[PDB]
Amino acid sequence: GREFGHLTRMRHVITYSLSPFEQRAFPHYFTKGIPNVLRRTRACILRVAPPFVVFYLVYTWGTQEFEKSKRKNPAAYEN
Amino acid sequence: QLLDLAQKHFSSLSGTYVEDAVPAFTPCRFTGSEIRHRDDALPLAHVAIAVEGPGWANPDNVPLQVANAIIGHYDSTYGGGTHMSSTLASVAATRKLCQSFQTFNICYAETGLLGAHFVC
Repeated sequence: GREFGHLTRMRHVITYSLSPFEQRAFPHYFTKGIPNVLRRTRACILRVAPPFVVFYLVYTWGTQEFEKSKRKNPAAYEN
Repeated sequence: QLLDLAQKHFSSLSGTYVEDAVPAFTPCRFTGSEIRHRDDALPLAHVAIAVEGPGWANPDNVPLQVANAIIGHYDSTYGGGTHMSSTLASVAATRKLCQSFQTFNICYAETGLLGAHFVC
Protein backbone atom coordinates (compact mmCIF):
# COMPACT_ATOMS: atom_id res chain seq x y z
CA GLY A 1 0.00 0.00 0.00
CA ARG A 2 2.23 2.79 1.29
CA GLU A 3 5.46 2.35 -0.67
CA PHE A 4 7.98 4.90 -1.90
CA GLY A 5 6.92 4.68 -5.55
CA HIS A 6 3.33 5.89 -5.27
CA LEU A 7 3.18 7.93 -2.04
CA THR A 8 2.35 11.27 -3.68
CA ARG A 9 2.70 13.35 -6.85
CA MET A 10 5.27 16.15 -6.80
CA ARG A 11 6.67 18.21 -9.67
CA HIS A 12 9.58 20.55 -10.36
CA VAL A 13 11.13 20.22 -6.89
CA ILE A 14 14.92 19.89 -7.19
CA THR A 15 16.92 18.76 -4.16
CA TYR A 16 20.71 18.99 -3.88
CA SER A 17 22.48 16.79 -1.33
CA LEU A 18 26.07 16.12 -0.27
CA SER A 19 27.90 12.91 0.56
CA PRO A 20 28.37 12.35 4.30
CA PHE A 21 32.10 11.86 3.82
CA GLU A 22 32.41 15.22 2.05
CA GLN A 23 30.74 17.22 4.85
CA ARG A 24 31.44 17.79 8.53
CA ALA A 25 29.34 15.99 11.12
CA PHE A 26 29.18 19.01 13.45
CA PRO A 27 29.14 22.17 11.32
CA HIS A 28 29.18 25.33 13.46
CA TYR A 29 27.82 23.25 16.31
CA PHE A 30 28.27 25.89 19.01
CA THR A 31 28.49 29.09 16.97
CA LYS A 32 25.07 28.43 15.42
CA GLY A 33 23.61 25.78 17.72
CA ILE A 34 23.63 27.83 20.91
CA PRO A 35 21.83 30.85 19.36
CA ASN A 36 19.25 28.50 17.85
CA VAL A 37 18.68 26.83 21.23
CA LEU A 38 18.27 30.25 22.81
CA ARG A 39 15.73 31.23 20.15
CA ARG A 40 13.75 28.02 20.65
CA THR A 41 13.77 28.51 24.42
CA ARG A 42 12.58 32.10 24.01
CA ALA A 43 9.71 31.00 21.78
CA CYS A 44 8.62 28.19 24.09
CA ILE A 45 9.19 29.62 27.57
CA LEU A 46 6.24 32.03 27.73
CA ARG A 47 3.87 29.16 26.95
CA VAL A 48 5.67 26.46 28.95
CA ALA A 49 6.95 27.94 32.22
CA PRO A 50 3.89 29.67 33.81
CA PRO A 51 1.96 26.45 34.52
CA PHE A 52 4.97 25.00 36.31
CA VAL A 53 5.51 28.27 38.16
CA VAL A 54 1.92 27.99 39.40
CA PHE A 55 2.59 24.38 40.38
CA TYR A 56 5.66 25.41 42.37
CA LEU A 57 3.67 28.11 44.15
CA VAL A 58 0.90 25.62 44.95
CA TYR A 59 3.42 23.06 46.20
CA THR A 60 5.19 25.52 48.50
CA TRP A 61 1.88 26.83 49.82
CA GLY A 62 0.62 23.32 50.50
CA THR A 63 3.78 22.20 52.27
CA GLN A 64 3.86 25.30 54.45
CA GLU A 65 0.14 25.04 55.23
CA PHE A 66 0.49 21.40 56.27
CA GLU A 67 3.44 22.30 58.50
CA LYS A 68 1.32 25.03 60.11
CA SER A 69 -1.56 22.59 60.57
CA LYS A 70 0.62 20.17 62.51
CA ARG A 71 1.87 23.03 64.69
CA LYS A 72 0.39 23.67 68.14
CA ASN A 73 -2.25 26.34 68.68
CA PRO A 74 -1.64 28.32 71.90
CA ALA A 75 -5.29 29.31 72.34
CA ALA A 76 -6.34 25.68 72.85
CA TYR A 77 -4.45 25.55 76.18
CA GLU A 78 -5.23 29.08 77.39
CA ASN A 79 -7.54 27.85 80.16
CA GLN B 1 50.38 17.37 -49.57
CA LEU B 2 48.44 17.97 -46.36
CA LEU B 3 51.52 19.46 -44.70
CA ASP B 4 52.14 21.76 -47.67
CA LEU B 5 48.52 22.92 -47.67
CA ALA B 6 48.77 23.55 -43.93
CA GLN B 7 51.94 25.61 -44.43
CA LYS B 8 50.12 27.55 -47.14
CA HIS B 9 47.01 28.39 -45.13
CA PHE B 10 47.28 27.83 -41.35
CA SER B 11 50.77 29.30 -41.00
CA SER B 12 49.56 32.79 -40.10
CA LEU B 13 47.76 31.54 -36.99
CA SER B 14 49.93 32.13 -33.94
CA GLY B 15 50.29 30.79 -30.42
CA THR B 16 51.28 34.07 -28.81
CA TYR B 17 48.83 35.31 -26.18
CA VAL B 18 48.01 39.01 -26.19
CA GLU B 19 49.63 40.73 -23.20
CA ASP B 20 50.84 37.27 -22.13
CA ALA B 21 47.38 36.39 -20.85
CA VAL B 22 47.81 32.62 -20.98
CA PRO B 23 44.90 30.41 -19.84
CA ALA B 24 46.07 27.88 -17.27
CA PHE B 25 44.57 24.41 -16.93
CA THR B 26 42.82 23.73 -13.63
CA PRO B 27 42.30 20.29 -12.04
CA CYS B 28 38.63 19.76 -11.20
CA ARG B 29 37.48 18.34 -7.87
CA PHE B 30 35.04 15.43 -7.87
CA THR B 31 32.29 15.89 -5.29
CA GLY B 32 30.08 12.98 -4.31
CA SER B 33 26.60 14.48 -4.46
CA GLU B 34 23.00 13.81 -5.43
CA ILE B 35 20.77 16.05 -7.54
CA ARG B 36 17.14 14.95 -7.91
CA HIS B 37 14.76 16.81 -10.21
CA ARG B 38 11.52 15.12 -9.16
CA ASP B 39 8.99 15.60 -11.97
CA ASP B 40 6.33 12.91 -11.61
CA ALA B 41 4.64 14.05 -14.82
CA LEU B 42 7.49 12.60 -16.87
CA PRO B 43 6.74 9.06 -18.14
CA LEU B 44 10.00 7.32 -17.22
CA ALA B 45 12.74 8.10 -14.73
CA HIS B 46 16.31 8.73 -15.86
CA VAL B 47 19.06 8.11 -13.31
CA ALA B 48 22.79 8.51 -13.92
CA ILE B 49 25.19 7.36 -11.21
CA ALA B 50 28.95 7.68 -11.55
CA VAL B 51 32.20 7.63 -9.60
CA GLU B 52 35.38 9.57 -10.27
CA GLY B 53 37.42 7.98 -13.03
CA PRO B 54 40.89 8.09 -14.52
CA GLY B 55 42.18 10.76 -16.83
CA TRP B 56 42.69 10.24 -20.53
CA ALA B 57 46.33 9.19 -20.20
CA ASN B 58 45.94 6.99 -17.12
CA PRO B 59 46.67 3.32 -17.95
CA ASP B 60 43.73 2.12 -15.82
CA ASN B 61 41.24 3.16 -18.52
CA VAL B 62 41.62 -0.13 -20.39
CA PRO B 63 40.77 -2.46 -17.46
CA LEU B 64 37.89 -0.15 -16.56
CA GLN B 65 36.56 -0.32 -20.11
CA VAL B 66 36.80 -4.11 -19.88
CA ALA B 67 34.85 -4.00 -16.61
CA ASN B 68 32.14 -1.79 -18.10
CA ALA B 69 31.89 -4.13 -21.08
CA ILE B 70 31.40 -6.95 -18.57
CA ILE B 71 28.56 -4.96 -17.02
CA GLY B 72 27.27 -4.35 -20.52
CA HIS B 73 24.38 -2.37 -21.91
CA TYR B 74 20.71 -3.19 -22.42
CA ASP B 75 17.73 -1.65 -24.18
CA SER B 76 14.20 -2.99 -24.39
CA THR B 77 14.68 -3.38 -28.15
CA TYR B 78 17.63 -5.77 -27.68
CA GLY B 79 16.83 -9.22 -29.01
CA GLY B 80 19.09 -11.15 -26.66
CA GLY B 81 16.89 -10.60 -23.63
CA THR B 82 17.19 -13.06 -20.77
CA HIS B 83 19.96 -15.14 -22.36
CA MET B 84 22.26 -12.12 -22.65
CA SER B 85 25.50 -12.67 -20.74
CA SER B 86 25.29 -9.46 -18.69
CA THR B 87 23.62 -10.38 -15.42
CA LEU B 88 22.14 -6.89 -15.08
CA ALA B 89 20.83 -7.05 -18.65
CA SER B 90 19.46 -10.55 -18.12
CA VAL B 91 17.62 -9.62 -14.93
CA ALA B 92 16.35 -6.38 -16.46
CA ALA B 93 14.95 -8.28 -19.45
CA THR B 94 13.42 -11.01 -17.27
CA ARG B 95 11.68 -8.59 -14.90
CA LYS B 96 11.28 -5.71 -17.41
CA LEU B 97 13.05 -3.53 -14.86
CA CYS B 98 14.32 -0.85 -17.23
CA GLN B 99 13.63 0.30 -20.77
CA SER B 100 17.35 0.93 -21.31
CA PHE B 101 20.58 0.88 -19.33
CA GLN B 102 24.08 1.66 -20.57
CA THR B 103 27.50 1.99 -18.96
CA PHE B 104 29.64 5.03 -19.73
CA ASN B 105 33.33 5.84 -19.27
CA ILE B 106 33.63 9.58 -19.84
CA CYS B 107 37.26 10.67 -19.49
CA TYR B 108 38.62 14.20 -19.23
CA ALA B 109 42.22 15.35 -18.90
CA GLU B 110 42.55 14.85 -15.13
CA THR B 111 39.20 13.38 -14.01
CA GLY B 112 36.40 11.31 -15.44
CA LEU B 113 32.89 10.06 -14.82
CA LEU B 114 32.66 6.27 -14.55
CA GLY B 115 29.22 4.74 -14.14
CA ALA B 116 25.96 3.86 -15.84
CA HIS B 117 22.74 5.52 -16.98
CA PHE B 118 19.45 3.63 -16.80
CA VAL B 119 15.87 4.55 -17.72
CA CYS B 120 13.28 2.59 -15.77
